[PDB]
Amino acid sequence: MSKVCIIAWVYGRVQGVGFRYTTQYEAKRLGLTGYAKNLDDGSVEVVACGEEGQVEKLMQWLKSGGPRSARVERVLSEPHHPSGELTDFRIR
Repeated sequence: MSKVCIIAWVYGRVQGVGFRYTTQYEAKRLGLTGYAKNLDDGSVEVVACGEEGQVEKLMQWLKSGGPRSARVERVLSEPHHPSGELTDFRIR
């Protein structure tokens, strides 16, 4: 037991601006997995495995709101324990 995946739901105007741009590059530095999907209510769901600390390095940008065009209204986080080990990071 080491791997600690987490699910982060981002509210406000996050979908459409292509928020999931640098997510790939950054993810490559950490070597984590997961995916960045979008809800049907205007929100964006981001998931990531590995050590919380390592994951948090790229999440700095999520909680920074890189694209000023976005309107990060709110964001909620929960524990994620998916079955098996994920291959690679991807998108919707």
